[PDB]
Amino acid sequence: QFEERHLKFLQQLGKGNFGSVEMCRYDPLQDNTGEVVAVKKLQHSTEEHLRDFEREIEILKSLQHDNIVKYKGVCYSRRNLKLIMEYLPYGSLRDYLQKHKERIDHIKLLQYTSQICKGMEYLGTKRYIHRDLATRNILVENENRVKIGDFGLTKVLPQDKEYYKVESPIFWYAPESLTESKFSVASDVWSFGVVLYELFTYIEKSKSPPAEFMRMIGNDKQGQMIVFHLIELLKNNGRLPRPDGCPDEIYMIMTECWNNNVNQRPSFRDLALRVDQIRDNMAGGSG
Ligand SMILES: N#CC[C@H](C1CCCC1)n1cc(-c2ncnc3[nH]ccc23)cn1
Repeated sequence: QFEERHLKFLQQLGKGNFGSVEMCRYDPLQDNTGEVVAVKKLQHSTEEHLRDFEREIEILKSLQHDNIVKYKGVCYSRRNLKLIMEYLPYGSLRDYLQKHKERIDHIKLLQYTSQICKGMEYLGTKRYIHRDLATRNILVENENRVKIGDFGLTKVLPQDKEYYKVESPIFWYAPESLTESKFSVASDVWSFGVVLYELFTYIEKSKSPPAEFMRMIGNDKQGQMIVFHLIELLKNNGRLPRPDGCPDEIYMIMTECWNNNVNQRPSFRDLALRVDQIRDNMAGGSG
C-alpha cells in the first residue's frame, strides 16, 4: 500500500521490548505536503518476531472502531515490514494525564474509561484478547478522545476454548495469568481494573501498581519471588488501595474486576453501561 522511498523519518515516539513506533512523513507527491503518520517496525527482524508482527498487523487491519488506533497500510521493500497507522499527537495517556492532571476532572476520567471499555467490548466481539491493557498502551487523539494504541501482545482465541495459554507486566496480570499463563476476556477485565486504578491515581509513579505491590510484598524480592509473593498476596485478597479522591462506587468497580473467581468478573458491556451511568449521574443527571 505504501512505498518505502516516500516515507521520511522524523522522530521516535515509543519503544517496546520488540518493536518501536516512529513519527514519519508520507509524501507521495514529493512536495513534503503529505500526512504525518505513525510507523511501527521491529527492532530485530527474526523469523519468530516477523511472524508475530504479521499477525499483529492482520489483527489491527481487522479492527474498525472510534477507540482503536486506525490502521492505514503496510510498507516493505526485503525483510523491512512496517505497519503504518494514524498519528495521534498527544501521545500515550500516561504522558497526557501526567502533564494535564490538574485540568482532568473525574467526569473526564470516566469519559476515557468509557471509551476504553467500548473498544474492549468491540475486541471481544472478534474473540481477541489484548493481554496488555495498561495506560501505556492507550493513546490520546484530543482532549475528548482516547484510543487503544498498541496490539503487540494481542491473541486470537482458539476455536475450542475461551482462553489462550501463552518478560510479562505482572502487576497488571490476573492471578490465573500469573499461575497458569491463561489469558481470556476475564483477564483483560482484571487488567482494566488496574487501568481504572492508574487513571484515578493520575499516573502518579509513587502510587503506581508496581510501587504499591512492592511495598505490600517487600523490596528484598527480585524476579521470581516477586511473582510468588504477588500470587500469595492476591490469593489472600490483598488489593491495590482506593486512590485519593476516588468515588467509592468507582473503587467498587475496580474491586469487582479484581475478583479471584474468573466467573465473577463483570463483562465489558456491563462496565461501559455502569461507567456511563456513573458519569451521567456525576455530571448532574443525579447530582
Ligand atoms: N500505545 C502505545 C504504546 C506504543 C509503544 C509500545 C510498543 C511500541 C511503542 N506506542 C504507540 C505510540 C504512538 N504514538 C502516536 N501515534 C501513534 N499511532 C500509532 C501508534 C502511535 C507511541 N508509543
